[PDB]
Amino acid sequence: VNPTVFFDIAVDGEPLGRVSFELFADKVPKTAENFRALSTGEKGFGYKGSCFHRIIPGFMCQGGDFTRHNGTGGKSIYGEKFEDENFILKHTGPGILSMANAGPNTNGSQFFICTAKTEWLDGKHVVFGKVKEGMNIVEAMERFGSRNGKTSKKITIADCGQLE
Amino acid sequence: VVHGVATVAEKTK
Repeated sequence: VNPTVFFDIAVDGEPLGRVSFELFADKVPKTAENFRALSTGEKGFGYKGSCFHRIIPGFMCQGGDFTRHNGTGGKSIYGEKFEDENFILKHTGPGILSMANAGPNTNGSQFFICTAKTEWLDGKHVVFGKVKEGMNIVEAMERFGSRNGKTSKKITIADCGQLE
Repeated sequence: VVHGVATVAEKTK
């Protein structure tokens, strides 16, 4: 069964709400597994406490740098950036979860949650999940972004994990 | 060995 993970979002430390994701392990198991493991913290590092460093309303919310906490870091569970597993799934609309990268085969930990259809990213970024519940939290988050991407309040993953 | 910063680009206009 495709795994479910959650983020508990906070805004300058004030809880906003829980966002739940389906991870498409049936299509991109290696990419799903990375994100699942980073969400549970089981390897002794991961997303908890990290922030969404770049939010552009009408485009996406980007996060996942738990190593430098400045948008320049992140790391996979595989000891090295990992391969683009496939581009079977497309950026079809709001709620898609996709990997940020530095060009082909450079997947780490950074990701984005789309707030619109982003079809120009098809074939460049690996789509691996989708918001299941709490898209309205992502819409609320999105309001703290700006056209240039800097956030006006600190948007954090206060807790995260895998759901039964 | 130095690797690149993960990013995602806005649509080209």
